[PDB]
Amino acid sequence: DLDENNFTTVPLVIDYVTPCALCKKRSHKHPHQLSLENGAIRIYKTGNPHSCKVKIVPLDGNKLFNIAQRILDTNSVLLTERGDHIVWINNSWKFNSEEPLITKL
Amino acid sequence: ESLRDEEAYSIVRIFMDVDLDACLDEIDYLTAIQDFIIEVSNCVARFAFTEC
Ligand SMILES: [Zn+2]
Repeated sequence: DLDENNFTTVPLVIDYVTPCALCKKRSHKHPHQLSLENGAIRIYKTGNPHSCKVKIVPLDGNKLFNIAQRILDTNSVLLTERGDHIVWINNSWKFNSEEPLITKL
Repeated sequence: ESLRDEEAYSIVRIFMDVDLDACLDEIDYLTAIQDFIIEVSNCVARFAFTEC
């Protein structure tokens, strides 16, 4: 239901089968709320805020860090027990201590 | 409140005084107090570990 312009406007209603990870309560009184401020999405409770805690989620950018995370999410680079990095290139798991292959990957 | 004796009952609790000449709303107050608690507890614990 949330899109680019309603994300700070509509409360968020959840199914309280499990306790809230923030307030340790079985079922909350009111739906939670989202807010945007200086590049961080803040989620809190509505009604009596002191009933629950507040959570901050940061989003800043860093194209290069995002690229690194996306590359890491494909499980193409792995670290072994001995400490060498193995990469998945051209249908093979390759490692080479003297010639690094992360840049090739 | 004060201390009647500084030679035997020097034992006290950890306490702080904060006064900010401004008004904050509920959400900013809550995030600020969370961060304050974390920072101050870490600083005091590090001092205790490294000196006491
Ligand atoms: Zn909660």
